[PDB]
Amino acid sequence: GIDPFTDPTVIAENELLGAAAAIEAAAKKLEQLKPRAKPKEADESLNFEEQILEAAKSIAAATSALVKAASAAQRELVAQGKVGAIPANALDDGQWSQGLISAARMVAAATNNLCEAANAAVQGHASQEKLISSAKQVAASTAQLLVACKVKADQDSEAMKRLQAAGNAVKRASDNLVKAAQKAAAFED
Repeated sequence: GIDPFTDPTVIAENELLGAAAAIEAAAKKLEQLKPRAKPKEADESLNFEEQILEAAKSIAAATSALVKAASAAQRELVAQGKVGAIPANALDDGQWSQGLISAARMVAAATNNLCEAANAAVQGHASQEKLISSAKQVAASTAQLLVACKVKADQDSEAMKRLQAAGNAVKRASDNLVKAAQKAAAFED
């Protein structure tokens, strides 16, 4: 945090928190989404908006937990001094830091775009193509953020334990979101 050398790895932590805040804000907007649910004569199998609402939050919660876990795993390496958390060796860590940082903005954008895709779905503009495509991008981008943490960090670390599970949840939730999107689409095969 407040280190006397502004180590590049710590610089990344700040960026990860910034990304987290951005994701959690989208997650917040996700909770502000009112589904097409009214006490009227609408007995259909179309609770799509709700099935998306839950899963959007499942991603939102998992994604935010993931980026915070990345920061955690990274920070563990910083505290121990096993990553390159020294400006004099920043040539090595800086490329890991920027790699993690860029990947985080990748997951941030992907997960944010999914928020926009879900935003349409909940409100009535059901776009299975947009939703599924973005979900696969979310899962791929976000789960790859774990791959970046697999670099430098050890997998059996508890910070990584939480990290791995959170990233897995993104893929799992995105799958479910895809599955649910398929329900609101007519693909007779």
